[PDB]
Amino acid sequence: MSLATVGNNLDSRYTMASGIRRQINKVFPTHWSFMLGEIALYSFIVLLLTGVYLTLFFDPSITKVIYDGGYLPLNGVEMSRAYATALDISFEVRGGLFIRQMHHWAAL
Amino acid sequence: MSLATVGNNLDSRYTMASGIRRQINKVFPTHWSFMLGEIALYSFIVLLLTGVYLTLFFDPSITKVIYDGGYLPLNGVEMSRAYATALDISFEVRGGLFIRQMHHWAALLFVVSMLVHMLRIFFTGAFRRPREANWIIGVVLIILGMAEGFMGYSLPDDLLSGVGLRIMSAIIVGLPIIGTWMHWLIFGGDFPSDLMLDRFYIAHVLIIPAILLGLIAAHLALVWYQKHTQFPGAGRTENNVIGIRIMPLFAVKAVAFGLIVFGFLALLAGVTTINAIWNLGPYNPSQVSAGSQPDVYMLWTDGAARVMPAWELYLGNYTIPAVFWVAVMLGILVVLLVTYPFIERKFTGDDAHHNLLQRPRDVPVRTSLGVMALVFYILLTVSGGNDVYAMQFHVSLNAMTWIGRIGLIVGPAIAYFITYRLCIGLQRSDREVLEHGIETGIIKQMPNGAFIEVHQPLGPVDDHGHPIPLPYAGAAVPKQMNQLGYAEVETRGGFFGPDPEDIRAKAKEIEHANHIEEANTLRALNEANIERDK
Amino acid sequence: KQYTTQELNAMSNEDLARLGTELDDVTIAYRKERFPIANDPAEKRAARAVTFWLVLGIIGGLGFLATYIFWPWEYKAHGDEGLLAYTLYTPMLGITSGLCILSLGFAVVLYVKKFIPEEIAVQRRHDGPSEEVDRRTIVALLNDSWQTSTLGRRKLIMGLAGGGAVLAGLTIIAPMGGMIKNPWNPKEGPMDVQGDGTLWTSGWTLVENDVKVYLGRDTAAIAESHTDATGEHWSTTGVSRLVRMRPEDLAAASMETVFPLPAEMVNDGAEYDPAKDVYEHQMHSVHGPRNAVMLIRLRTADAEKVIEREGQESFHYGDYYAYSKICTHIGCPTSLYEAQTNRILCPCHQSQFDALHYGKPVFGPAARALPQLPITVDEEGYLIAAGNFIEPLGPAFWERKS
Amino acid sequence: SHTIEPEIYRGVSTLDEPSAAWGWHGLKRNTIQLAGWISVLFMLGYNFGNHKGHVETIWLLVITALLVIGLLIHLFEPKLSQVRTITSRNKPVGHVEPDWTYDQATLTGTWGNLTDSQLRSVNIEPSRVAHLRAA
Amino acid sequence: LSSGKYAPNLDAANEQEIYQAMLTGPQNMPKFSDRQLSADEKKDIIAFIKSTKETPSPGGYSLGSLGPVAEGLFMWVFGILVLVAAAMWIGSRS
Ligand code: HEM
Ligand code: HEM
Ligand code: HEM
Ligand code: HEM
Ligand SMILES: CC(C)=CCC/C(C)=C/C=C/C(C)=C/C=C/C(C)=C/C=C/C=C(C)/C=C/C=C(C)/C=C/C=C(\C)CCC=C(C)C
Ligand SMILES: C/C=C(C)/C=C\C=C\[C@H](OC)[C@@H](C)[C@@H](OC)[C@@H](C)CCc1oc2c(O)c(OC)cc(OC)c2c(=O)c1C
Repeated sequence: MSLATVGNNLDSRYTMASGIRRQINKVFPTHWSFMLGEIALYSFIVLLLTGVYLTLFFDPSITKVIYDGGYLPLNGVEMSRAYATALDISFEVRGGLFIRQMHHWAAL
Repeated sequence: MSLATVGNNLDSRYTMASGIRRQINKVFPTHWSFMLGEIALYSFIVLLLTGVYLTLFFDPSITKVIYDGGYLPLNGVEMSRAYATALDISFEVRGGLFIRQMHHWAALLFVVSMLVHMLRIFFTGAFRRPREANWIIGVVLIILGMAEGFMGYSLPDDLLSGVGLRIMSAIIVGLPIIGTWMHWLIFGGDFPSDLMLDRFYIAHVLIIPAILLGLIAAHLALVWYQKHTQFPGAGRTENNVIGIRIMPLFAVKAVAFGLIVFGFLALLAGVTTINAIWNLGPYNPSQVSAGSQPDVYMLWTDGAARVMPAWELYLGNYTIPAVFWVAVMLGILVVLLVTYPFIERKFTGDDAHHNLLQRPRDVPVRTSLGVMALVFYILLTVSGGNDVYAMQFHVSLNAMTWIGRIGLIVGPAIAYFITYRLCIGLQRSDREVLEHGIETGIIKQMPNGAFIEVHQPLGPVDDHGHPIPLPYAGAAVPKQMNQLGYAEVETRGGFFGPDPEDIRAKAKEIEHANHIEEANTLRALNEANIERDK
Repeated sequence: KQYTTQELNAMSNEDLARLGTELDDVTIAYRKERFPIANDPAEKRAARAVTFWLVLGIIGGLGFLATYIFWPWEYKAHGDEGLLAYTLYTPMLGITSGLCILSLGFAVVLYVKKFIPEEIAVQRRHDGPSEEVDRRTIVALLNDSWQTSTLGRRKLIMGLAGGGAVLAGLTIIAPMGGMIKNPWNPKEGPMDVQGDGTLWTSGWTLVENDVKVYLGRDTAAIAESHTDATGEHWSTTGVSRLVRMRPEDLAAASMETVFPLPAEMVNDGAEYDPAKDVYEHQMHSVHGPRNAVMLIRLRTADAEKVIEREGQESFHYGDYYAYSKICTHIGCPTSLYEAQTNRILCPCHQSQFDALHYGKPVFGPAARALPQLPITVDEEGYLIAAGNFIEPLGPAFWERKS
Repeated sequence: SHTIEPEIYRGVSTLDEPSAAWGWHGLKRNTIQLAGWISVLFMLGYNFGNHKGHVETIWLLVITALLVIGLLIHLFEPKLSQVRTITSRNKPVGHVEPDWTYDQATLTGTWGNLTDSQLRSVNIEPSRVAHLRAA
Repeated sequence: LSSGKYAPNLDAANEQEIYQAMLTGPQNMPKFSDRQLSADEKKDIIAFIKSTKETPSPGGYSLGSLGPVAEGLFMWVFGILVLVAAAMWIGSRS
């Protein structure tokens, strides 16, 4: 396997070996409750990914508009663009409801 | 003040004394052109702060409204919420126009400072090993900054900016085999669309700034870790760094240069108009203006579209539009910029660990490639604004298009030739001084009537009086006598009168001693470096 | 070597500093004070230089805050009272703020450049490969971890784990297909005055739905501000953005921008209703992506020498011709009708179309002739679209024939 | 006179270009050839576009003609021989000029064999030099 | 425009000259009869032209209102040069 070359480049350019060796040997205690902070961290990661997704379909404007979209039990109703694009996430985007649901559950 | 308690608590809690001693003792080489990266940093910080200010007043929506704001010459006009809230930033917020123009001037400064910084890096050779990573991420940074400014000025939804978006859309549909689908993905539909301004807005304020900041962070961390390069000079080796420490000198100088940058942008932001969206009106697909052009850091792309001939393939049921080759050109020159260190290592065969820099005269192939690329980019940039040039200098438009076309071959070539020959000439001038000594400018006449010029040698001499020629050392050679200090003033005082002669004599003695010992320490360090090389 | 507390106490503060720098392989080669003479006149001379810019930093900051609070900042139009005061608000903001911040920066630069000592400091580098023991030992630890795991032996668990890894990656990124949209699926509902939302159509396709579509000129009208006891209201109820236009209107060598105006959205002439709200729909028509049409009237001397295209004979009506105002290069308006040369010029990349050679490009990066609209006049003598274009409008794309 | 000996780096000799050790010198003849030729092809392609005029064509074509004869003489170098004529009372190559001024100053060499009347005609009384001129 | 033609700066014209420019179609300018662009429309066009030619910019010097080219030519030449001067005032030479 070619790894001899790869490492040779990296270390030669960054004097890398001693630092990463100090890092890979770092000890961690393994009580179960010391996992709990990781849960928050991973939740936060999910929140960022799903959040950026939701920004691709959301219009934060308060300007009023008559709704015409996927959810027919609000067709002809006047609403702000924020509510309208939330509804369009929920019903016009394939998988959009799933992602908004995941974003909110991850917040909790 | 009881700083002892603060320091003791912090140290007892973090064990930080050694780690912080290491940072206040770090050394930086202090050539002037090592400040060109700093400008890009400071303008970026300005861009961040002024940007957040603008987001408190801006609505990025393509929903339409009838205008009823401050600027009366557009009241009663149907326009998007984006254009309306940009007008409200410009006219109904106190100091809003100031912060808008400061933001735009900071954008221009950010991009051009990245350009001239990259040119320092290129012409001095700071990209080569071990420092290629900073080159790749820096090319990425300049590209993302360009995209950022494009998306940024596309936001206010005026006529000119929307024509820019139209051109983007037209170029993305033209791509084989997938342009139509890419367009419908990016824009969510046909152009204009509902979510285009929302997607450009969140790309502009969140996504691209985040990548830009993360890569600036990685970039500065690598620059701090791999200590900075330096030019050759007395005492300077591959294995050291000569300059000033972080504490007190360099940190204060950085703060002060940052203040200068901030104040210069503040000034620009007041005394010169930029963009002026209220003259352009709102975007309409059926309108256009003669002075089109994108922003300056995009004019090269525009020029590439103007100089291209109308070369199209019909295959026959499918079509390759003429602008596809413009995309190919941009791809080629991006790839060649980002992969240049490996090109140079292929064709030079150099692969050593380099910590000293090269004066551009001493590496003439690179300097000539650089100037020829500078001329190719200049002619693309002037090809972009070629109709403004034509209007403003009484040149035919079509003449300017053909000037652009032919220039993009003959300009780079002539530039290569002239640059190469000037480089070799500067080398020869330096070698003249190291061979025969500084030409003082004094001409004496000897008893036989010979006019001889008096030379000052920089080294030993033979018994004939002729200098023993010194080897070139990659450093700057003094060319005139005043560089050695023979013009230095020897009176001392204010503009309107002298000091007392006691103080002046004492001060001149002290200054002479200073110069002698500075020369001595650099000479001793020079000898020590020879000894380290055995 | 280490130092006991007694030895560190025995030292002077400069000796401790020297030790401090040498612990990082830094050495101060040279360092000297700026003003060694005891009561130098030059030091007071330098202090006054620094205080000058600090005084102006204070003056500029206070002047900025005065300008920012009390200078009349609010908008004035031409001819208003206090126009000049308004035009200078932003200028004064910037010159005062620049005074302040630049003067502070200059004070600090001068202070460095003539009070803090000058020094040459030399730091030794530690770069290149590492010290070989660390290379051998890190490789030993990583190799130990891989061989320790025993995962290299188990090709099935490795293959399945990689397959599940890549498939989970697909599961993560698959919702990005909420952005994918078939460009050939039409827009929802029936066809609109902007078309069906595909790259084929436009508003002029409505002729195929048996709709009468006039050529309509833009009146550029704006909303009107009515005002009454219940407030002030900008309205558009009796206002037409697009109005029909007649063949007498354009002189020879005139050009008019016209848009599709279906007969249902007209509100002009003797059949004008002062409460017929049509401004919204006509605006929707003016903003159609490829709706704009360039309607030119040639001179008779020019029409005597106009060259027709196959199948586009009889698209014109007399001396009136009609082309798509969308450039065939990458989609700008082809607005510049050089009236004498009869060449339509695009201000984006300088393409030139010959209005006397069926719009064929004669210069620039365009390769296709401008599409041509068939037009005529109706029983009341208004210009109308006699048909649809026979080409796809706008720039080129991969799925286009010719 | 003294100067350091020559040396060569990557085929660039230090006399023709100093600093050959210090950086990328060179750019070989074949690659200048390739650049010129392929850019000449890109020049000729410009003629094919949709344009109707021919000021453009004549510009393109002379610039191609000049680039082409340039590339030709760059490939087939036309060296010429040193001339070996002797025109207008010049002297053959091996001649060694005296310093006429040193002769005039010291009355030797070309100013050696002056007569009594001639020395008298350059304001030197011949008694002043009779002892100093050689036997 | 093409081949050495150009739409001139409108600053030099007066109001009657603007009206007659529209009415007469001077050189390669398209004519605009009073049937095409009504009298009130031409009054409005003259109003816009003169109010834009007479008002000052609130944001400082207009740079001749040439848009991104001129604004670029100011920062990318002058603007970078003064900060290069500052970098040399704050740094060292060779
Ligand atoms: C999103 C928020 C947070 C994240 C991602 C996070 C993450 C972590 C992680 C991963 C650890 C180490 C492993 C562990 O102990 O679980 C840790 C430790 C710690 N956390 Fe947090 N935490 C968060 C919030 C908090 C809060 C709310 C507190 C207290 C008010 C806190 C205080 C601490 C302290 C003091 C430690 C050190 C514990 C130790 O060393 O044993 N953190 N955190
Ligand atoms: C970069 C980070 C984030 C982005 C880009 C983002 C984006 C968004 C967007 C666009 C919405 C639109 C409203 C909707 O979908 O209904 C939303 C809703 C929401 N966000 Fe975020 N978000 C981010 C981070 C967070 C974080 C860190 C939290 C919690 C601490 C959070 C909590 C919520 C909640 C609870 C909702 C409401 C969801 C719903 O009602 O459907 N978000 N977010
Ligand atoms: C998180 C950082 C940023 C935020 C929040 C931000 C925000 C904004 C917003 C909201 C606008 C809307 C138009 C206006 O109000 O005038 C704008 C304009 C603009 N932005 Fe940004 N921006 C950021 C970073 C940048 C960067 C890094 C650049 C350049 C590399 C940039 C270049 C521009 C430009 C050129 C404009 C047009 C200015 C104008 O409309 O006059 N921005 N910015
Ligand atoms: C916003 C973008 C950038 C910022 C903020 C930035 C910042 C800096 C700073 C402060 C330095 C050290 C001081 C100096 O040498 O001037 C530096 C050095 C460097 N820069 Fe950048 N830079 C940026 C973009 C680039 C680009 C575009 C390139 C090249 C393509 C690049 C390559 C380098 C390299 C190789 C060094 C190391 C110089 C040396 O070690 O001698 N950077 N950068
Ligand atoms: C910063 C910003 C904003 C932007 C930027 C962007 C980018 C990415 C850019 C880029 C750029 C670049 C990279 C560029 C480049 C360029 C180049 C390199 C070019 C080149 C060219 C070349 C050529 C044209 C060449 C030519 C040649 C020739 C012609 C030659 C000739 C020769 C001859 C004649 C011979 C001589 C000799 C004798 C005569 C003897
Ligand atoms: C990595 C990048 C990301 C994530 C995001 C954004 C990407 C941005 C692209 O660049 C990188 C983008 C600028 C570019 O894409 C080919 C196109 C707009 C084409 C450039 C472009 O613009 C023009 C323009 O704007 C105008 O305005 C008034 C006018 C123009 O002619 C008069 C042009 C023009 O002739 C061209 C070629």
